[PDB]
Amino acid sequence: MSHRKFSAPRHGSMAFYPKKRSARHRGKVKAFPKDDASKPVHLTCFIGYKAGMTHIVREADRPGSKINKKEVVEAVTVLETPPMIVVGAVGYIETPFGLRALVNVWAQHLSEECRRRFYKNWYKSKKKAFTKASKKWTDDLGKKSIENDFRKMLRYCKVIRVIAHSQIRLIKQRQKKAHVMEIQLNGGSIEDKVKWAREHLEKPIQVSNVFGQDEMIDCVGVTKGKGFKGVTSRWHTKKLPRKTHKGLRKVACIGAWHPSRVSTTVARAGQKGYHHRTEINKKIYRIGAGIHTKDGKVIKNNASTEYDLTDKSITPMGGFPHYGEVNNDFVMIKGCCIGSKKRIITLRKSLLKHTKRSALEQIKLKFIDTSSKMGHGRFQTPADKLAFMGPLKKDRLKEEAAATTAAAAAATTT
RNA sequence: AACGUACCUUGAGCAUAUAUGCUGUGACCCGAAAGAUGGUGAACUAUACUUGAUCAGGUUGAAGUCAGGGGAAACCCUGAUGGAAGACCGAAACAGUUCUGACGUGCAAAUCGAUUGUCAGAAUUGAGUAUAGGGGCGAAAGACCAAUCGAACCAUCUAGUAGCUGGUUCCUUCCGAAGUUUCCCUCAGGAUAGCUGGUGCAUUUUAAUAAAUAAUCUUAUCUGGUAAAGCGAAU
RNA sequence: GUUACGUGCCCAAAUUAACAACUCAUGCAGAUACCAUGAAAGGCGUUGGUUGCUUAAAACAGCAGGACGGUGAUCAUGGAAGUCGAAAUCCGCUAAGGAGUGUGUAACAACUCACCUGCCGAAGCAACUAGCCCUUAAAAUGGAUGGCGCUUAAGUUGUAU
RNA sequence: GGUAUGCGUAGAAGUGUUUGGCGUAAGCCUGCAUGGAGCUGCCAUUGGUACAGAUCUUGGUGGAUAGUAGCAAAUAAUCGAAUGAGAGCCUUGGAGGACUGAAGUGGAGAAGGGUUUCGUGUGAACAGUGGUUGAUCACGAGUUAGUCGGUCCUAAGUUCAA
RNA sequence: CUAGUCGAUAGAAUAAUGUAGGUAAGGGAAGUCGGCAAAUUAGAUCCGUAACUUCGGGAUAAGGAUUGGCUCUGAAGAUUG
RNA sequence: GUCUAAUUAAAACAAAGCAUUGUGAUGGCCCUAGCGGGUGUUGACACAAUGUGAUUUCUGCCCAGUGCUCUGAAUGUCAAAGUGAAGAAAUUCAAGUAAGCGCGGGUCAACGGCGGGAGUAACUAUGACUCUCUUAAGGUAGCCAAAUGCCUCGUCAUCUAAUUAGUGACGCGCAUGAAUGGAUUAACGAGAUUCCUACUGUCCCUAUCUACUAUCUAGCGAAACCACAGCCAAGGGAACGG
RNA sequence: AUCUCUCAAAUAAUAACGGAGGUGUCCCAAGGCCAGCUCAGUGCGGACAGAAACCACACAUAGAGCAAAAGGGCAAAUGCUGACUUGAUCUCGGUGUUCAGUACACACAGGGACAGCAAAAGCUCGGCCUAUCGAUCCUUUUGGUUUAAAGAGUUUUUAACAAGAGGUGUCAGAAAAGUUACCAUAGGGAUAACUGGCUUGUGGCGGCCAAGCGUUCAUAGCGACGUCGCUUUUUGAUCCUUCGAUGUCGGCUCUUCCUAUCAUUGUGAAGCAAAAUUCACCAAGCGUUGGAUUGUUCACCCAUGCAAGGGAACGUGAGCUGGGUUUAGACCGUCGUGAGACAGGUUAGUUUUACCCUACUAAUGACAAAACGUUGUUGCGACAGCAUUCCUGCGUAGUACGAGAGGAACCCGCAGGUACGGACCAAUGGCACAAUACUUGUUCGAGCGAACAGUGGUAUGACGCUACGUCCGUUGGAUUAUGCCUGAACGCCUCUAAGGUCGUAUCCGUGCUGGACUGCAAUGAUAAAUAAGGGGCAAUUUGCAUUGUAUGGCUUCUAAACCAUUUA
RNA sequence: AGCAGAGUGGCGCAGUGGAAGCGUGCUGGGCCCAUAACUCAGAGGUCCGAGGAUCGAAACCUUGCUCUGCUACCA
RNA sequence: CGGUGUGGCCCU
Repeated sequence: MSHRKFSAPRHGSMAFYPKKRSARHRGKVKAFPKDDASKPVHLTCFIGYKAGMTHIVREADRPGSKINKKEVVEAVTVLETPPMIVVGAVGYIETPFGLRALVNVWAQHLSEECRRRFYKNWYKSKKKAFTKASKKWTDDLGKKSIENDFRKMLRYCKVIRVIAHSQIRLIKQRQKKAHVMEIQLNGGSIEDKVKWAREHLEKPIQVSNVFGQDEMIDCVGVTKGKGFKGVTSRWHTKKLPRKTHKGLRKVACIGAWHPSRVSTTVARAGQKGYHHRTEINKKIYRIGAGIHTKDGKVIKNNASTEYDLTDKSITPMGGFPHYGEVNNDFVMIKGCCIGSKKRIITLRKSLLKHTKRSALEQIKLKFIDTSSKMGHGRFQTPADKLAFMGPLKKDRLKEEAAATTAAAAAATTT
């Protein structure tokens, strides 16, 4: 009569949770797969934006399952991302109190749309950074500054990370400012990274050398937030019965009598969502590269794989809702990328040692549903729309007056 | 000459001032449920009376009457016409049920909002008039009698009593207890001795510039059945 | 100026120009009377003992030889013949071989013990008694020698100054 | 009541005090600053005599808040013009949206109110917000009868000639 | 419509919980003290009506069908015959 | 139809009906400090006082205890005045001696009552029976684990996937019962007690949307309450601290 | 009130609703006192003669009697018997134990008298001593032959003094029946129901020795007869705190901790073949349910489960609920004559305030402080939290194994699934752009609307938001339980005596979420104006002025060593 | 826990210190054509157990055993 | 004019 009498779950796993609105809007990488050699000598992570979910058809190559050699429709998430710019390289050393940051010099030519993370009122600004520090590539520079410090990366340093832009200007968004992110090189024999990084300043980096077909990846970013929701939903605690003046929808018993306190674990009224989140080992499906300028028009293999062969793009008709003009190159990953609309989402490499079968299975995909989401799928492409539907008293049928006036245009000159 | 005496055995009281108590009225202080003598109000409400007044539209067909039809008579038989009953569902009139929902420092010293019952009579009601504080009145609950009802309401005899609780106001110096026996319709209190404090007063070669005492051991002398024993004594 | 509790340190005073031994703890080893704990019963855990034996005619441990017949006389036939269990009952043999020690051996047997001697040659062994540790000994908020802590002690004991 | 040829508008009582001091202590003495008319010391007496308290009486005043609680029922107000020191109102008048629905938030009667009805004029409390108008004040007027009605008659009943 | 009112502190603002008005795919009392808040039913015509009855009921039993708008015919009267 | 107005609307109340009870006027019931009033503008088919409760259907036995009246045959009590005797007298007794209570009946639709013991049937079990005990007379006709049976979560079918319940029937019934009223009851309930039919966010389990609040801002602006007061553990304590 | 025996620790005194009891009487002899004469028993006896009578004789230290309870005394008595008599008398005052050294009462020694027995001396002022009992007011006798009646007689009455008696057993003395669930008050923890608290007969709870059982076999598992021990869930105990109020029983929601462990991980035991199951050590990490009646904890079902364990601040009413219970209505059965109780049954009933301060979820943040600025961006982790879970099938195979029957769902791999956990929305489910189409009622004269019915009702309905859908949820390092490793003091062995190792959902760490609220790291910018200033470079070149430190020139120092795994 | 108590012939009861009391059964005969009824006759008692006191106890006393009554709390 | 019940089952 005084001990629970039906033991049960609790709700809301107290590990994650002092559950506050995060200390960072960026994607804090939190860690990297440690220091491995004969491994991805190149980068550890990448900078991605979120722009919707687009419905992939495929099948797997399982052992004797119940869908084995039988085709399915599993959801995908587009974490679109343009290439980035590397402009500096930070070295590190080791204390018994932590991993102290020692040396980085930035490259001499920052991007103007990445010269904004340092200011805050840029319309008011006189645009005076980097004035002083960038002219350190104009002096003697090596006997005093750079090869001194590069030797300090050579002699002293062990863990080198490099810094990275996010070329936001190639996605038309209402944000219009960069996102500086650290990225760690992960080879061995540190001077090979110094030879790597000193040639990788002021150069672009696209996802091709960073990622490929059928890799695992981790979606470290912010979540969509909510705001101050309640007590009944904010950890999924049940309804008290109907009769409750003082609440159909609150949590009853907060402590016992003794001791004379209130713990932090009790179901409390506390801010919902907008935490930091990451779940790990999300599986890549498709990488593509579809802007322009290869021979002529390029947009192909995005709306298609080799069983539909119809080009248009991974764009919907009228684009992803609240997000959607995928101009750039992009990746295609799995069920629920985290974070709301238009986000900033970081993606570091995986950490487990996969003996699970359902990580390594290489398969193509079969069909990308290129429909809207602002409606429902009744067609596929607006190019295909004139196959079913014929004349339409609109631009389909208004253009016959634009034809007789074009016929009157030759009658105008003659 | 035996014994009782508040008795004289050469006198000591009064007159007041002071201080401490004990006692009698306001009896250190305020305090209670109630008892009394007088007047008081039916202006909600119990309630009869008088005289006024109002309470929509709707379904169910009571006697009585009405020919058609059967049959020997008694007459049985559908059809209507007829609008009666403390009859029904419902509205302003009223009531107040379940939600135990809305405020519970209200809209309020009892109301609002959903819901539910009667609704042509034991009905509903404006005015006039009766009924009175240990009684009026009560289709009966000790309901109601002016926000009070197992006795109101307002001034007194009323600073009514309390073994029962609260507070019982300036400083230092000196001294420093009780919680026990008895008695008592006492067992939460009082008297009673006990302890304490005060007031001096008589005096020691134990009081004034011992050969006399009162308290602890000795010395000596009586005093008890508890340990320890004791069952090869009683019981 | 100096004392009836106590000095590693918060704590004022010794980690004493005072030591002899004590006690190893794997989930509270213990720590200053009342006082805020621990019993019944063990220990090839240790350290002190009392009483028994036995050994230099060399013991223990340790590896060598024998181990039955008179007699299957006999008790026991689910076997008794040495042997589930035996009334009995000696001896012969011999340094040492017993109507017998034997694996829930039903017969004969097989068979090693006891025993004596080889072998090694200074201590060994039986119960007994009682210091600490040791098992005992299980509570709900997480925290108690009073905390920090200690271990040829700051510890449980007798004590010097 | 006796007393000190007692100080007192050339500042007497209390009130403050970072002036100074006496007692073991209660308490005084003292300097300055208010203040404006009366006061204390010795010794005899003495009364309704000193307060932290009484769920103490009365009168200010806190924190919470002096800006939190909450002013959430009755469909719901709106631009433009005034005027005004200043207008979401009310204060109007111009539009024009919706309510009250004739068992009304409409027009006039009873009991009770008692000058509220009306014009004129307005500053502050009054109208749990404002305020130029108000059921507040200021200041003026305002209710006409033979027929409307009290008046007569009597009803239950006041017990009301001796 | 007729009469009269905007009089209930205001411009703003999409948090909980509460305050009242709701719908929610499956099953449908398991829920909880309990079928209580809440849902279906609701008007009228046409049938169709069970046991028990004091033969007045129970009776709206239950159990059902039917029900717009628009275009028409059929019927129920009065005066002068 | 009525009531607890402000927590009890119902199983309390209220009937209609039915059997009683006093009274023929000098009256019965009754207010009355006293004089005169109410019942009563009246008169047993009227008044007064009751217990019940439509009706349908039957009113079980008992007058001991007290309540009660009596056309009540009454030496056993019994008061003053008044009458007798003694006594100088206050006083002492005598003869007396009415109503009451006791005494004699009548009565329960007046309160309230309405037992156990052994034995006993060609199995057992029983008890149709037989004996005895004792009372004012022994619970009768019907009901029932009833709204009322401690033992209780009774014993038995059924409703149920599985039911301390609700129905049925069974009677040793702690303490069932005939107007302190018994047993059936048709019509209605803001009545309780359970299983179907319909059913729906009651729930499995929350999903969301509109109405004004908070909230935030401009005016407005208080109240209870408060030793000063706020970081917990273990130990002490007046024994669950700040 | 009152009496004894102890309780009482050797004077006395004395406790509780401690133990054993007793008393409200009884006796003209059971009194007073002289006289004779000794019983309890038991032996041998004796017509009828035993347990039977009555006589006789011995032993008779009291083993009896003494009115009564129990103690004490008691031997030519204090008993048996006998004689004879009223001292169970009048009187005066003191003294004993009750204690205040009171009163009553009861005993005791006198002085005086009058006697009574005995020859005398003596003995006697009631029972052999510890009980065998009462104060005023009056009523009332007995009384001197007594005074008073207030002017004086006489006579009767009352009145008084003195001894008793009628009487007060709640025993120092009122005359005395009930209940209030309509109840109103002074108060009390001096005194309970509830919550805590020490205690544990009660019960859950283990230990030990083995009488036996277990076919044999005491000890696999068991363990009787008896032996001794912890917990606080109840069950009483007790009265320590709150009576000027601690809102007291259940379920719901909900954090938590707890081992005496149900089942899951790692073993070991067996009468452990296997399957199955039992024992026992370590182990709190997730798990321990959906329902019928009841108001429940338990109880008992039905079912899932390859499987359903106990417990904590009476957890919790400013979170509810109010079904019981513990007010006011109301019926019933008995018990009381009744108003009226019923740890028995029915039904009906207001369940209140938070804005205070910490506590806690989320919200922003300052002067200052500091190996220093105003302000960036990008970093590090001390630090605190810590969550994934267990089943299932198919292989493994009818294989091993087992005589077979049965059966390793063995190790692992594969597929899946449960619960929570973290999230998103493409599709599908929900809710509605109250946008739009059909639409009733009324006004807008008629034709558009959605004009208004506080959202008219209806159907579809995109953004979102959401669950019923979706995608996900992991790896390092020690080391208990344990097996072994080598090895002696203990010549042998031997898992320890020190030593190297195999190992768990446990615990620690990565892994994931907040971060000395404002700790920390490098790193960017560094001003108005460029007339004039501002700000650095400055630790400085340049004086005045101040602090600090070696204070008598030095109570300075110096920042360069003692392995480079590890040892009395 | 006081207390109302009771326990007697096979069974039922009556019995207040001098007795073993009544009735029904049970037992025998007569009566009967045979069984019942009828008639005569006989038989039937640690008086619940252990004690108390005494001239004697079923009764008087308390004490235990059996058994109702009868309401009360809560090692 | 007083009372008076009962007779195990089957035998040309």
